[PDB]
Amino acid sequence: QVQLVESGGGVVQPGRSLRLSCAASGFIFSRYDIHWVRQTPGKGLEWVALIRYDGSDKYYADSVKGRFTISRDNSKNTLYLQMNSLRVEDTAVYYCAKEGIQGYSGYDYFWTGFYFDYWGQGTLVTV
Amino acid sequence: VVMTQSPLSLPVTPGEPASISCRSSQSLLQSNGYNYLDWYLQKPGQSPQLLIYLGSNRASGVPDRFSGSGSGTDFTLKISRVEAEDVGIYYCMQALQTPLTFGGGTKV
Amino acid sequence: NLCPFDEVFNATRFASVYAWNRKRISNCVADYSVLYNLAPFFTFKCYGVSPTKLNDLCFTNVYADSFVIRGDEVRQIAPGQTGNIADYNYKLPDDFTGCVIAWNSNKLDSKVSGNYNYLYRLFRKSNLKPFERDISTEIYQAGNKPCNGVAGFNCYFPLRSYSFRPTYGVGHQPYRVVVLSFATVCG
Ligand SMILES: *[C@@H]1O[C@H](CO)[C@@H](O[C@@H]2O[C@H](CO)[C@@H](O)[C@H](O)[C@H]2NC(C)=O)[C@H](O)[C@H]1NC(C)=O
Repeated sequence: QVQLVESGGGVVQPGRSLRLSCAASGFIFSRYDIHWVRQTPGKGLEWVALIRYDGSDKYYADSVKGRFTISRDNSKNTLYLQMNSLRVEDTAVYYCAKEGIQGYSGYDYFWTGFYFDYWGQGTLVTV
Repeated sequence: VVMTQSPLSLPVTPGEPASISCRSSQSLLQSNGYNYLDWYLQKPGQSPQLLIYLGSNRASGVPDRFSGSGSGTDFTLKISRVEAEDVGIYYCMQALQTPLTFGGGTKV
Repeated sequence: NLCPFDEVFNATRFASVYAWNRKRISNCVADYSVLYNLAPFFTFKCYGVSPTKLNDLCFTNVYADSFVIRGDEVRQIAPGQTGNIADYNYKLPDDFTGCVIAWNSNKLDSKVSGNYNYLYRLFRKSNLKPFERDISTEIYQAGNKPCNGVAGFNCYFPLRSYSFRPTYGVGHQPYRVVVLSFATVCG
């Protein structure tokens, strides 16, 4: 019943931005992460960015590291990602992917790694 | 880190088993004895679904024929029984640290 | 008042999985900062409330239901997990609000002939409601009725043991977890 449904993407224009939102439910969407991964056709999936379950701290891919902005939205179980200043080679469907370890705030010896148990459906965005 | 799979295309007639391998730039096996590559499949026209995680133990809801072997750098997915349901490109995320250099991608 | 954790962490005898002793602690002043020192590599996975933030915060009651399980199952006792311990032995409610301390304990948990004082229920007809404890030793007809109060083709005896020895891998190395599950107590 874990559900990640997303909308907002579409045809856009190079140079401007867009707002991607991946609404979640079925699970307690305040406990554990959501990642973003994109695959442009003719290329394997490229990881985009994550967020730790309350917006504790963020990382972004080395290919972006700042022109991309992700922001959680608790209290209504929705996620928001805001792109800025798209390039030519960014037309790619964006998957919001839930990762199946229910996030902890400490420091474990056994990590179990990032793994995106349940996914979304993608939003084709084209520059 | 960069992941390179093999073979990016293993058209496997049904039944006999097919193996898919990935390479790592660094030894993913961390001092706790866990490997971290993740195999993600996706049938054509569908979202990717988790197939293995942490290299060895698969996600609940995945048949037994998707066994995956582990190493220090050379990991492998074994598809014992290939049929129609198994078609789709695979991937090997390295799950050790940001960024997750999501692997190249094979075919079926 | 100096809340007693000297028992649940430093007690000599070590509880097994199914008989996890939920030692309720209360009406006293605790200090969670004391704990971050032992396990050179602890686990402190605080589901629910930030480890450092916890010290100047508190709730009604605390339950440090310590026991011992295999190292590779340290990852297993986390809320929302679906493993062997999770389904049949010990589970955490999805809205868990505690800290899961877990450390390697090679010594005093490893005889050269093996310490087999630990068992784990590998079989059960149905999964556990959050925080259920079951000492029931009765014989598991994983397979047919007949009468089952002893059998041996396969009925099965739902409470195996483990094997703990220094030469084992770290995953096989036994670990003692201390799961804390949470206004008379805070420091
Ligand atoms: C369990 O016992 C050990 C043995 O003393 C405790 O480790 C000491 O903890 C005190 C503070 O509680 C420190 O001042 C000492 O430096 C520690 N010992 C060493 C060798 O560094 C441990 O704290 C005890 N744990 C509990 C929960 O009581």
